[PDB]
Amino acid sequence: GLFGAIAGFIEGGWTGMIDGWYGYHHQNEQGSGYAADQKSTQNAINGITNKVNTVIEKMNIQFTAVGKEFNKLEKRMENLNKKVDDGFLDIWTYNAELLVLLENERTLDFHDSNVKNLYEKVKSQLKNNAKEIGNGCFEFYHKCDNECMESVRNGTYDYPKYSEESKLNRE
Amino acid sequence: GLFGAIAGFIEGGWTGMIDGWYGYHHQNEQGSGYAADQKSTQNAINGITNKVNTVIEKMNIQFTAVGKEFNKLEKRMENLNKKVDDGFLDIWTYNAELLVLLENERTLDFHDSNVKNLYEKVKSQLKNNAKEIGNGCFEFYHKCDNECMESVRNGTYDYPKYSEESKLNRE
Amino acid sequence: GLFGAIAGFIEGGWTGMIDGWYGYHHQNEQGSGYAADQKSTQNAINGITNKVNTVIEKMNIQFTAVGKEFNKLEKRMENLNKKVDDGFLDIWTYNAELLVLLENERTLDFHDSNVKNLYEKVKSQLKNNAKEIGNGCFEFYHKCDNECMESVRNGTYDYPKYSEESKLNRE
Amino acid sequence: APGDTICIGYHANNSTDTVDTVLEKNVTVTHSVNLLEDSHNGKLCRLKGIAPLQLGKCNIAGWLLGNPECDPLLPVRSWSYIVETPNSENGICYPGDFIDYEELREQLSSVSSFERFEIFPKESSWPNHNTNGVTAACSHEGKSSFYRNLLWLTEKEGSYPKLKNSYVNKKGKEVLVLWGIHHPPNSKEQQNLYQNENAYVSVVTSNYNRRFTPEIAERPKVRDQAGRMNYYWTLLKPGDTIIFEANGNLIAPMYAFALSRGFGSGIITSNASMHECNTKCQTPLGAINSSLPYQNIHPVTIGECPKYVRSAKLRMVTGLRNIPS
Amino acid sequence: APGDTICIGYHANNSTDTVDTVLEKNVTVTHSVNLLEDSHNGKLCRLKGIAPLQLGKCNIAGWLLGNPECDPLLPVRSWSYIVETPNSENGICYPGDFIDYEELREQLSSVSSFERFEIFPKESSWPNHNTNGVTAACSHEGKSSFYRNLLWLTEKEGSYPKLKNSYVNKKGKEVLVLWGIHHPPNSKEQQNLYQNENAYVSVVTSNYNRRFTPEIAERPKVRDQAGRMNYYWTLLKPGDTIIFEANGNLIAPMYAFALSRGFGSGIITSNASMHECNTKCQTPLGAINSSLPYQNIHPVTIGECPKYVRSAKLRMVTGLRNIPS
Amino acid sequence: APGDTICIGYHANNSTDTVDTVLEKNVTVTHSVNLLEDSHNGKLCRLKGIAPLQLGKCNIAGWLLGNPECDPLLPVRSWSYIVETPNSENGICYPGDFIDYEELREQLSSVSSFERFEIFPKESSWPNHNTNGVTAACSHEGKSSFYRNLLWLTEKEGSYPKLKNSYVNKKGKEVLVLWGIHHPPNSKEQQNLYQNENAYVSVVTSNYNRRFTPEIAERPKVRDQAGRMNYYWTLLKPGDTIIFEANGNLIAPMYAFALSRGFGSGIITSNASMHECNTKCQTPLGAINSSLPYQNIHPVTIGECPKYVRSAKLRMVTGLRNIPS
Ligand SMILES: CN(C)[C@H]1CCN([S@@](=O)(F)=Nc2cc(Cl)c(C(=O)N3CCO[C@@H](c4ccccc4)C3)c(Cl)c2)C1
Ligand SMILES: CN(C)[C@H]1CCN([S@@](=O)(F)=Nc2cc(Cl)c(C(=O)N3CCO[C@@H](c4ccccc4)C3)c(Cl)c2)C1
Ligand SMILES: CN(C)[C@H]1CCN([S@@](=O)(F)=Nc2cc(Cl)c(C(=O)N3CCO[C@@H](c4ccccc4)C3)c(Cl)c2)C1
Ligand SMILES: *[C@@H]1O[C@H](CO)[C@@H](O[C@@H]2O[C@H](CO)[C@@H](O)[C@H](O)[C@H]2NC(C)=O)[C@H](O)[C@H]1NC(C)=O
Ligand SMILES: *[C@@H]1O[C@H](CO)[C@@H](O[C@@H]2O[C@H](CO)[C@@H](O)[C@H](O)[C@H]2NC(C)=O)[C@H](O)[C@H]1NC(C)=O
Ligand SMILES: *[C@@H]1O[C@H](CO)[C@@H](O[C@@H]2O[C@H](CO)[C@@H](O)[C@H](O)[C@H]2NC(C)=O)[C@H](O)[C@H]1NC(C)=O
Ligand SMILES: *[C@@H]1O[C@H](CO)[C@@H](O)[C@H](O)[C@H]1NC(C)=O
Ligand SMILES: *[C@@H]1O[C@H](CO)[C@@H](O)[C@H](O)[C@H]1NC(C)=O
Ligand SMILES: *[C@@H]1O[C@H](CO)[C@@H](O)[C@H](O)[C@H]1NC(C)=O
Ligand SMILES: *[C@@H]1O[C@H](CO)[C@@H](O)[C@H](O)[C@H]1NC(C)=O
Ligand SMILES: *[C@@H]1O[C@H](CO)[C@@H](O)[C@H](O)[C@H]1NC(C)=O
Ligand SMILES: *[C@@H]1O[C@H](CO)[C@@H](O)[C@H](O)[C@H]1NC(C)=O
Ligand SMILES: *[C@@H]1O[C@H](CO)[C@@H](O)[C@H](O)[C@H]1NC(C)=O
Ligand SMILES: *[C@@H]1O[C@H](CO)[C@@H](O)[C@H](O)[C@H]1NC(C)=O
Ligand SMILES: *[C@@H]1O[C@H](CO)[C@@H](O)[C@H](O)[C@H]1NC(C)=O
Repeated sequence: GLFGAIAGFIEGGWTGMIDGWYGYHHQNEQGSGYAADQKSTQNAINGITNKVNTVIEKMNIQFTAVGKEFNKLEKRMENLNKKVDDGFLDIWTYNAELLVLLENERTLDFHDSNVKNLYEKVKSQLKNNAKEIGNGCFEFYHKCDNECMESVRNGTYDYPKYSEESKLNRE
Repeated sequence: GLFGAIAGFIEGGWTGMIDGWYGYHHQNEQGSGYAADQKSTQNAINGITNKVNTVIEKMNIQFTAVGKEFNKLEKRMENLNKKVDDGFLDIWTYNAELLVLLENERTLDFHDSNVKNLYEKVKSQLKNNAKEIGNGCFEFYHKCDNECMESVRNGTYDYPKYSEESKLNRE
Repeated sequence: GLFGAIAGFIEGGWTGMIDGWYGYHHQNEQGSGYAADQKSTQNAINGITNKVNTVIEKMNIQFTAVGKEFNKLEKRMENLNKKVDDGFLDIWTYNAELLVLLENERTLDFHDSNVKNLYEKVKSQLKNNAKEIGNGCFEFYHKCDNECMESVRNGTYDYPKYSEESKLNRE
Repeated sequence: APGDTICIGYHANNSTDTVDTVLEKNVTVTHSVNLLEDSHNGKLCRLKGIAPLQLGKCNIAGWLLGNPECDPLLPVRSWSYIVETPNSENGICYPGDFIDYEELREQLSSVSSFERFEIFPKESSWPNHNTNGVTAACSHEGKSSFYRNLLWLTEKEGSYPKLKNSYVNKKGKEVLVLWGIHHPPNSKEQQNLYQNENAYVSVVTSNYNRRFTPEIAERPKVRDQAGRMNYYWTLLKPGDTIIFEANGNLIAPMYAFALSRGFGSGIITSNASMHECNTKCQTPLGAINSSLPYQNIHPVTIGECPKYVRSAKLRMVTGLRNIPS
Repeated sequence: APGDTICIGYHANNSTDTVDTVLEKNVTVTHSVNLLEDSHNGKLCRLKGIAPLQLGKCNIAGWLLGNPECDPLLPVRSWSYIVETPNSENGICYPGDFIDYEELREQLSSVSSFERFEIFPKESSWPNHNTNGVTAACSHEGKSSFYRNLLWLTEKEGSYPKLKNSYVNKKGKEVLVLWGIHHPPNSKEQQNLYQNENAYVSVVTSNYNRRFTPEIAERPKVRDQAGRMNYYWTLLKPGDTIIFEANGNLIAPMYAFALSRGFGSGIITSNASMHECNTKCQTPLGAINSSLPYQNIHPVTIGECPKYVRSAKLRMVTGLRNIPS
Repeated sequence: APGDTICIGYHANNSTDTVDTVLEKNVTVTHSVNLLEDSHNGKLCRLKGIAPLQLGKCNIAGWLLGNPECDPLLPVRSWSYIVETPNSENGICYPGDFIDYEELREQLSSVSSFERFEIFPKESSWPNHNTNGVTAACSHEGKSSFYRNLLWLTEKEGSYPKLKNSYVNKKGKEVLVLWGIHHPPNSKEQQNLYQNENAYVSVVTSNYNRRFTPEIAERPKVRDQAGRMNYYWTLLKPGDTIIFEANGNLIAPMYAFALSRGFGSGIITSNASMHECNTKCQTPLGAINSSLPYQNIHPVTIGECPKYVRSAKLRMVTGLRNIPS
């Protein structure tokens, strides 16, 4: 994608994460499991919902539109009516398909941007207390329990708390 | 935003910076103050100005457009005229609103990209002579005066000049 | 650009690289030369080709469209016909120019994103076995021959193989 | 042990939905929304609680003139749209021209109700004139008949007196008056029916003023008739008077229609059948129950409908690129 | 001491402007540009230095025929657009049909100037005919009158001679000629005014050729008149000749209009008043002074105007998301 | 030694192509695609292997009536579009009105072929009538002549018998019949040619029914003619009969056209010349050989053409920003 996260340095998606679009997978001595990031997932839901509603709202309700009749001496007016109907139909078909195509590319990139931002948010939180082992994973230089994992999942990781430990393992 | 800078890892904007859209705030022994980046601010002005003018230029001047009259035996032609007028009005209202909406999202992301690029430009200049203290700030590992600050604001930071000092403070 | 690579931290393009849009330039004891990245170049070709074909396909074939004649007592119908023809012409000219402009900005950013992703892909492969010397170049902390260079150009760089050497030169 | 790890990832599932983008087609994604409606119930339904007017075997011309082969409707009807069957076997049955017929159709497109009433009672309005004229062109149960809303005036006892009849519109709504003009194929028939050669018909209102004269000539037979009947109409405003004056050839009105105006109506041709259903959107193929913005069912729509497009598919992605591997 | 610091940031201010995007609505931003014009001065102005033609109490039909209740304009006028008041109490005053009236309106939409001149002088062109005919339908100051541009020809001393009058267009521009045809309600009035029963009117030019015959019938009274006057017109090309021939019922032209063609003009209905102002863009609600591309004031525009849209707001963001906290 | 290096970069070349974007104009790029076609061969070509119908000096009216100054075409022609030269010096040569002329043009826009045949043979269909009438208005080689498809019927030996002629359409296709009505400028000429004052012309089919009467008046001379000839037409359906009845003033049909319907045709005005070439797209300026979606050559198109736009340039970028420095 455009931001290099989805189908990029994070190769695949997680079937085990059913709660949200983005989230975390942890592995410590207490166990392992998936956990979605509610803040970023909820934000992406609202924007896309407004985005869907925007497309539907821009299209007005099609009120009654019927054919008309012309006698054998009104072929010019009949053809003008056909030219009007076809012309408007040509434009609206062009607008509908193009808007969906253009907006679909934007949605995929919007998700791609969100994954990278979430990955970068954790990276700046951990600093050198963990190491980037690729594929969007961090290997901690210190013991990190469920309480510590939760502090990474939200934005309250205490870097000075584990810095002294992490330096020793990093050596 | 899309690039994670505005309303992202730089949480807020500066009311004290009145010169430009983007810039720097410095703190050394000589004092402190705000300073806009003229190069990136001027570039963003020109692009957005061309972008505004592009939208206005694409809309042609609406020359004279008035109503027409039809007698009681020309209801078909009258309705066709109404169908034409309403149809064109439907399309132009749809085009105007959608273009503004689509372009507004692009402008916000364009500013978001510019902030990140400016932040990344300074980061590659400083390298390890300073430390990322978060919120878009760098803490120097060396004394940096007004002349040194100006060298960061433009693209002429001398990394070897302060590398030996910075290594000692970094220890 | 939007992603900061083209006309950004990689200042210029390579006239010596004729094979592809993106690629590598290497310098070791065996010589030097240009080499395009076939994977990312081919991917960008296919997307842009589909993108060009999408624009052409959305425009239907213009079938026969000719003028009509009206007598001296049909000026109203003649003006309505002119209003229809001009109105449709106004819309299609607006659509064609705007779509090209909007899509041109997307293409330039799409190339800009690709260069950054390729640069970031190599950076995560090399880690600290090389140093970012700016302008999109990496200076190896170890001897890297043609076989080693090819392993960087594809995605099979063996970091543990040269880590011990690189640490000594990095000291 | 390698140590404790944290990982950033994105959702995937078993969805097989695909969308197209500008850069790449046929992208499997986790979630998507269809925006194109293609389903209808295949029935003719009531619109906003109001049933349409089904003319059955008649077209507009056949119903307005009162073709005897069509089942007569109730004297008062109210509808939301008008349905004509594709095979309207009954229209004009005596050959001729229906002047401004198409304009009258567009007038009826904004009509919500009619009342059929005797503007000129048969046995009260035409003394000294025979009113029993029929023709094999408009047959009914194998016998010659005539329009239910018109009266063929002919000579009575060797004479056709100059008639002068008028009606004042006291219904409070516009009244649609239809009449015909007969053109015999030879002057011998002109005398036999109307006893005058220089016959004429005059119809006047406050805003209508026209005079008709017979044109006599041999013509090709149409429906076994070499004569022609030209049909005319006008809308009589509330409080206005229509005056008929003739000394021959007038196919006099007998019934007229008091009309009410409405919104959102129209005339459609449908093969479908009436059902006990209600819809906010009706097409000649069927009724649509959708909040989607687009539809590719039919361009002819009645009510509140999605916009018709030629597209085969319009799917907007909401989720991510689906990579369950 | 922590040490010296450098920081990257973005501008913020006290702006309260909001814009909408596809992903999110009501975004407060630092800078923005309004693209939708909604302000007008509420006056009728000169267009590119040229004043419009205000018909006052008359509509087009009332001015062209010369309704006596309307203030007469100067013999020569030049304008940029035509204004009709919403309450045009004066139009056709003798009941009848104005044939091709709408087409004549569209012709006048491209006319920039007129000269009113006597095509057929009153006391020179019609000897042996009475020209003083008036009617209570076209009243003036409580007394019966007639159109200022037409002449009611009647019998003189028991006879109505066959008139033959012609005019050669030597003005160098197209000349608009209007005339009427009177239809008495009974043949007794036909003899009293025109002394002939089989009357006719002939009007011919190089490209116009029409014949008119009276149609006599009792009609409902309109404006206390059971007779009817049908009004006709044609455009006489430069150098062409128009010939009038009649033996009754001709409402002869007396004044005609030499017309100049123009661009960008039109006919609008406005309640607004003329003011000493100049504009490049005029609407029935008022004049617009704007370089913005869109406007939601009115779809009817004269001159160089922004494109009308139904939108309530069109604001484009130029600055950043405003975060002064 | 500094050590071994690897670098990431992008392509550049000597291209000078420029495109515009929303943020910035005149961007030099490495690769691009032109989408706007502006080249044509400047010739009139065959369309899908079928040559157009070139009328030469005639317009539609001149060819259909058979103006004698135009080179006669083959009795059978088939074409893909119709070409009229900008200077059509030959149209209607006897002054008059061509009723519904524009409607007949639109009918011919869907016609693919004609067969010209003698509907009423000259020396077989009109006994007791003179058929040699000519006029200086329609001259040929300096001598008076007449339309090639019509016949001026006049009196023979002091009398004009009431003619009654009919034709049954047995061609299996629609047949276009044209006739004229002559209007003498004075009653003296009416007797000299037609021997009757109350003359009339009757033309009837299954769906056509019209009667014509001469209108006699002095008129301005047009092409040195004070008389007028009104031209009329109708389309005779397969198997139908047309009956002509007159006792004067009928300009009888002599030749008629059996027509075949087609698709994608039309009438265009072109200064260009026919060439031995084939194209899928033809404009009045020339033929287009392009697979591009847009063109700024001409809005009038025949065949399968790019969409006309007013743009001067439409270039889509495919490569990168070109930075060879
Ligand atoms: C048809 N119309 C009447 C319109 C009218 C308005 N829209 S609407 O905006 F609500 N549409 C949608 C908008 C969206 Cl965001 C989504 C969507 O991806 N998910 C919504 C639920 O959490 C997502 C999820 C993530 C991870 C795991 C599980 C689940 C899935 C969908 Cl499926 C539809 C419909
Ligand atoms: C109405 N029309 C006739 C059109 C016709 C053309 N446009 S035009 O392109 F010039 N519009 C604008 C274009 C822009 Cl970039 C801006 C804009 O954000 N700033 C411009 C001044 O420095 C910015 C600034 C930054 C930081 C601190 C202080 C100031 C603010 C604005 Cl306010 C308007 C108007
Ligand atoms: C006119 N129409 C009929 C349409 C119909 C469809 N299109 S089409 O999509 F094929 N157009 C193009 C699409 C593209 Cl990607 C390109 C393009 O940049 N390169 C294609 C070849 O490798 C690129 C290259 C890179 C580096 C070095 C050398 C070369 C150049 C071009 Cl020049 C055209 C044309
Ligand atoms: C972020 O996550 C951390 C980790 O759990 C939360 O901090 C703990 O919250 C629990 C509440 O159940 C307390 O019992 C612990 O003492 C807290 N530990 C620390 C180190 O603070 C924190 O509250 C979360 N922040 C939120 C949800 O805003
Ligand atoms: C970038 O900023 C630096 C820091 O001020 C500028 O370098 C100094 O410029 C002043 C000119 O007033 C000289 O007196 C100093 O001697 C310069 N110092 C050094 C270390 O060069 C530099 O000129 C600026 N570059 C620009 C503006 O392009
Ligand atoms: C990626 O590049 C490396 C470097 O050349 C390839 O590995 C070598 O491939 C050659 C084949 O010619 C072998 O002879 C060498 O022994 C390989 N060396 C190593 C260290 O594996 C590798 O095959 C490439 N991968 C691809 C093309 O998928
Ligand atoms: C996905 O799995 C669910 C099981 O919950 C099943 O009901 C559904 O049909 C599956 N869909 C596809 C497309 O396989
Ligand atoms: C679209 O993708 C699906 C999943 O890979 C595949 O089954 C299908 O055939 C594709 N459609 C095409 C290539 O037209
Ligand atoms: C129309 O759709 C709504 C929305 O689901 C549904 O509740 C209702 O039953 C439907 N009515 C029909 C199908 O008649
Ligand atoms: C912003 O502050 C300025 C003071 O310079 C004041 O004039 C202006 O009205 C303020 N605007 C808003 C929206 O508060
Ligand atoms: C838009 O945002 C402003 C500022 O927060 C707020 O005052 C206003 O009420 C909002 N409008 C809405 C929510 O409609
Ligand atoms: C029209 O707008 C311009 C631009 O500000 C202004 O200078 C001029 O005075 C205005 N004219 C009016 C309001 O009549
Ligand atoms: C680029 O160089 C090639 C040489 O291969 C030459 O043929 C071509 O004309 C040049 N184009 C431009 C724009 O200089
Ligand atoms: C566009 O750019 C080219 C290359 O720099 C230049 O030669 C040309 O003059 C430019 N066109 C303009 C500025 O209109
Ligand atoms: C039309 O264009 C095609 C595509 O290049 C070409 O092969 C053909 O020769 C052209 N025909 C002409 C110019 O007549």
